[PDB]
Amino acid sequence: LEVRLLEASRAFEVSENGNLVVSGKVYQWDDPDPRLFDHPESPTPNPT
Amino acid sequence: LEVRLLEASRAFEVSENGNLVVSGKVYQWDDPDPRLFDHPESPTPNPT
Repeated sequence: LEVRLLEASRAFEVSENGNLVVSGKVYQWDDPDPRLFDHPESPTPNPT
Repeated sequence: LEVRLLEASRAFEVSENGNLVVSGKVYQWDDPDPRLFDHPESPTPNPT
């Protein structure tokens, strides 16, 4: 698998024998926020 | 200027000092058709 990065466009492609496999945008998280990983309250109480 | 190609996605990218300037798609024209260059029906048939 060969992966090419386009830094300016924040784009990547994963190719296997010159055929597209994955595509998207990958970039660094400048300011991580721990609050993002707080568990959302479940819609079902499930008390029992 | 830096030109990067993504053959699988047929996408190119031009950048200057890391700032994207041009983006788009490019690929070899497999079967050119000379009909594509016949001059189109003129908007004004008889300018006279």
